[PDB]
Amino acid sequence: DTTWHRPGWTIGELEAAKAGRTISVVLPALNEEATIESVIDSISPLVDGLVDELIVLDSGSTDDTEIRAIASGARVVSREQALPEVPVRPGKGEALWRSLAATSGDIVVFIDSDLINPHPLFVPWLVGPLLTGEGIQLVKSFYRRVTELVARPLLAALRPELGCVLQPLSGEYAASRELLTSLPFAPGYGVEIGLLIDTFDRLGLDAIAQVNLGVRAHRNRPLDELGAMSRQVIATLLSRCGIPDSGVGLTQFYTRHTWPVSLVDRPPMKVMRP
Amino acid sequence: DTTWHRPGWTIGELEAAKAGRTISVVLPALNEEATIESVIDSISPLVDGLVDELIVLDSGSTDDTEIRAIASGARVVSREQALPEVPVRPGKGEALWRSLAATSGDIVVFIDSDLINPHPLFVPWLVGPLLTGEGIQLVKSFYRRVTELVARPLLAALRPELGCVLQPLSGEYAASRELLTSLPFAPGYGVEIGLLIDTFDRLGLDAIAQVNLGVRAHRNRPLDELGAMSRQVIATLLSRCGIPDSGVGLTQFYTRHTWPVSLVDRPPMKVMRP
Repeated sequence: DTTWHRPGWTIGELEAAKAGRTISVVLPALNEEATIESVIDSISPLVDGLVDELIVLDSGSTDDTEIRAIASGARVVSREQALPEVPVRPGKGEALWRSLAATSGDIVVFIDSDLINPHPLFVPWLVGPLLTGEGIQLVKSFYRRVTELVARPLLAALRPELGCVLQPLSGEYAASRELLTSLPFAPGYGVEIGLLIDTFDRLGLDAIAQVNLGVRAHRNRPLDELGAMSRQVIATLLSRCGIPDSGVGLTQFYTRHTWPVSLVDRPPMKVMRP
Repeated sequence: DTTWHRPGWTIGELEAAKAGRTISVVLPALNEEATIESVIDSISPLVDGLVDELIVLDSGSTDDTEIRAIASGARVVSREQALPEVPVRPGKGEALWRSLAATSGDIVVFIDSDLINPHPLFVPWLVGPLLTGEGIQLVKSFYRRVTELVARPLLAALRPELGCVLQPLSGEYAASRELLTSLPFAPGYGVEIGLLIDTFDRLGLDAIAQVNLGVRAHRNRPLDELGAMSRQVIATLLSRCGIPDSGVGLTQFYTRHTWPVSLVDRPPMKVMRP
């Protein structure tokens, strides 16, 4: 009813059904030189078609991410160019929030740049429910772990209504500009879970679609980073639920290292555009 | 000051230093036929010495756990025999709480039965601070993940004072009967984290020791179980922190399976013994 186990639209019908709405695609990138080209290449063909705009939001890459993205014919925007008047904070959430000022589609699609050979229908499938359905403002992807041990158990506990979301933390989703510019953006790795809970709290379970994007292998990143990522997911989720979070970073051990955690959301982007 | 990176006591000094206090060792077991013998064997020699009592608390094993434990010369107590008058609930916490009625040491040591070839000094090292120190009521072990992604990040957020505990969920620890019979016991996999937080909240960081038990490989159990375990750890921790937990179990997917979670602690064992 709100879940597509088998997305089936075609680029043509979807493109027809947009009916005046524009579509922007954002690829957040921080040092993704190895995967960025294939990701861009998989969406390139749609530009000027179903997709009106495609940017790579570079979040301070020091590898060859920008040059490879450019050579793949993508417009690359830095955090600075996106919003020159506000100094740059670290973290993914910052990059995603900033991209809202650097794009202008009525619909905004986010795809992670670390995807190993993404399927060329990711965008069409995500944009599906937004275009054909009605009252849908957010569509999350799922695929066939911070997600399984942290995000989902915590939702069960504090927002049981969302227990039905299979990939709360997924980097692939689409939404309307109206919604996105209305919501605050959580810092760092909190951005996804925060948009999820804010959208639910504000519009109900019915404005949220879920579409199947097939198989995908899990990026086996280091335990230290996962801990830090988990910590921010917790900070963001506790806050959305009205729980005071200590603000104390996760400490690893010898020796002793304390990873950063933030309690500061960016305000709704509407605010920034008087 | 409260942390022993290098436990150094000897069976002899420790045995002298008990000075009238008795020591019970509990091995919780649910289907651990493959490891139970080596675990028992590693502690056996101490019985009648430093250790006065050793039981295996069998939690409904359907494998050869009981017979192997018996053949290793251990007294095996079922959940029923431990407290015949109260029907049995599932879960580890239930087994640990029950063991308090089936033992009588002034000090109680818990060791997990799934340990692959434990070191014979585990008990002496855990009991160390209890015997020689003063004002120490609880000693946790650490070794050189639900722990790293769930328990520790959450403590950072809600009980930052405990961020210094390296293995909040460790199955190897010792404590006084006074403390244990005074504390409620969280259900299932919540028991460790709950004893930790209750002890801290009630006695302060100073009654809690931490001793290094060396290396240990991590039991690579299934993702589904870890999710469920994580959920209960969350339920128990939220409650200790005054947060209402929904009581809704973690659901896995097709198809849809909802794992059990409990919000019901066992009361302090003192209560049961009028």
